[PDB]
Amino acid sequence: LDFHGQTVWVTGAGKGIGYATALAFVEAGANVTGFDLAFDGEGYPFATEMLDVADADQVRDVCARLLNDIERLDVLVNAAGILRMGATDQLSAEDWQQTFAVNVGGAFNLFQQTMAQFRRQRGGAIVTVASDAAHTPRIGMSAYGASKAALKSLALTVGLELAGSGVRCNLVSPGSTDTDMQRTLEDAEQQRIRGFGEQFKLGIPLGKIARPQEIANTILFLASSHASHITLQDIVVDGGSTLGA
Ligand SMILES: NC(=O)c1ccc[n+]([C@@H]2O[C@H](COP(=O)([O-])OP(=O)(O)OC[C@H]3O[C@@H](n4cnc5c(N)ncnc54)[C@H](O)[C@@H]3O)[C@@H](O)[C@H]2O)c1
Repeated sequence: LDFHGQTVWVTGAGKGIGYATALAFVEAGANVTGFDLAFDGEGYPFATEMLDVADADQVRDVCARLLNDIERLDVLVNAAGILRMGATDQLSAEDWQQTFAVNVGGAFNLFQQTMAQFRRQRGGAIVTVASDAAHTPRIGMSAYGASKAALKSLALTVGLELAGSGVRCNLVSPGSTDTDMQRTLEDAEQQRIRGFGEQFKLGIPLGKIARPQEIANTILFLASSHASHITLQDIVVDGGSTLGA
């Protein structure tokens, strides 16, 4: 998959799946800009922009400055997200509000500031990282899953709005992936693969959890010309755990 001479923006690029994705686009030849609240690495193989995607004002300013200098935004990837766990009636009011401000509002803010660019240029691809928790209820993750189901719906309607401009808009829904967000919760991995029948959580038929590169490669496929007739789709990347749900 050859992205030479394409401008690619990736949110959540300071680490994890967002980092892996931005690096994969660099490895594919793209001119990559990463966006994140914090870049704690000593060096990044791409341009980096400090941005709190939940802050509508900050997103308008950064997008306006950058969009001045580029003719074309070839790929937007929304991968910024936070995970706040809890029984629904124990989750704090801050955890609720921040979950939705970031996981839905972030993409909303980026969409509000980039859709005109996508309409003007007449093409491009958007890939949004949802989650398997948007596909199946998960004990402890009611808010997280709800925010990711709202993100998915928003991205699909934005895809429908932009389809007349030739823009393709798709999603990837990872299952458990080896990143910082997952390590916070070391037999945990084998037990995830096995499942928790007591929590109605299916094991992983493929017998392993995901690598961030395995999510990245799916994003690149959907962003690429190989997927030139794919839009409004959501690929679950989870070793079969949701059984196709
Ligand atoms: N790891 C998994 O198992 C898993 C499963 C399903 C979905 N996801 C999703 O994948 C995406 C990336 O997750 P990860 O596992 O790499 O998490 P991570 O914590 O390793 O990295 C996520 C990045 O997003 C950034 N971010 C958070 N809030 C932000 C904000 N307001 N503005 C800008 N950047 C912000 C963080 O600073 C961080 O750099 C998220 O949407 C997450 O929900 C991960």
